[PDB]
Amino acid sequence: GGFIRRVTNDARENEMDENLEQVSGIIGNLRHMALDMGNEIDTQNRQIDRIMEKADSNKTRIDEANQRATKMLG
Amino acid sequence: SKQALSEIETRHSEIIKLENSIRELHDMFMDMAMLVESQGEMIDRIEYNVEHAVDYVERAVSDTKKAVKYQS
Amino acid sequence: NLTSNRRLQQTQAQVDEVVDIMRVNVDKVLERDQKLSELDDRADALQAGASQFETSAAKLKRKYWWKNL
Amino acid sequence: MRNELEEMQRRADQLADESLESTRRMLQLVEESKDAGIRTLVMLDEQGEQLDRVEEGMNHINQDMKEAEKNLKDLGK
Ligand SMILES: [Sr+2]
Ligand SMILES: [Sr+2]
Ligand SMILES: [Sr+2]
Ligand SMILES: [Sr+2]
Ligand SMILES: [Sr+2]
Repeated sequence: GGFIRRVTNDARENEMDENLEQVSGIIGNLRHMALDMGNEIDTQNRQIDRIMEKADSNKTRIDEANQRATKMLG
Repeated sequence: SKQALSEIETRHSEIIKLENSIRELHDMFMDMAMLVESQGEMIDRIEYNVEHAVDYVERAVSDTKKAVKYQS
Repeated sequence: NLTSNRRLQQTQAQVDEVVDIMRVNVDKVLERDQKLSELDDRADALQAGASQFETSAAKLKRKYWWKNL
Repeated sequence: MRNELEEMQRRADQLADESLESTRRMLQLVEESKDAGIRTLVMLDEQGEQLDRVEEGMNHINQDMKEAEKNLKDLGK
């Protein structure tokens, strides 16, 4: 592959490439992980919002049903 | 004619430049990791409060029901 | 040599890209941290509210249980 | 002057060593990040499932509250 400018074609710089070979690949992974990470965050953020809307409807109805229930008690 | 040193110095500059970036990126991932891990703590709190609320609503229903039935 | 630090320059560029993606993810997770917090609250109020209706319901049932003797 | 071309040899050799080291550090650095990332996706996944259970429980309440509202009503005759 060759990630670097080779000078002393010695194995010491042969290890640099090997190393950069792996780093490059792992960055690829990191990119997709980041992308997926971002979309899950979005999707969930929206759901959370939805979840939240239902939470109100429910609490409202609950509190109201509560009011009734409370009057029928005294 | 050791211009070769020039190159080696350039490559070196490139390599440490990359390590620095891989550094920002590395911490960046550590932060997200710790951030959502922390948020998990907020989500399961929400999970139990809702589980509870569901239980209470269910109970409330069958009690209000038994109420209606006890009317006769 | 007939070899260069080109890919190294590419790798260096994608890394910085992922760095950008992750900065955006950060803003998103914080937007999430904000939302989760509100759900935490709305879930907390919800429990409280249902807890109260559970109570009303219980007493309500006890009323007619004994009203019927 | 030979004593200069001699410093350039050592200097260039030293830079390589450092460069080598730099790549060796990038390796674990990027390896750690991959682990933190997986762990995150994983955590994000199960947390996502918790939210699903949350939403469903929200739908349960919304439905159940229908009998509750009915029962109440049937009480005021
Ligand atoms: Sr930091
Ligand atoms: Sr509370
Ligand atoms: Sr209660
Ligand atoms: Sr592996
Ligand atoms: Sr989902």
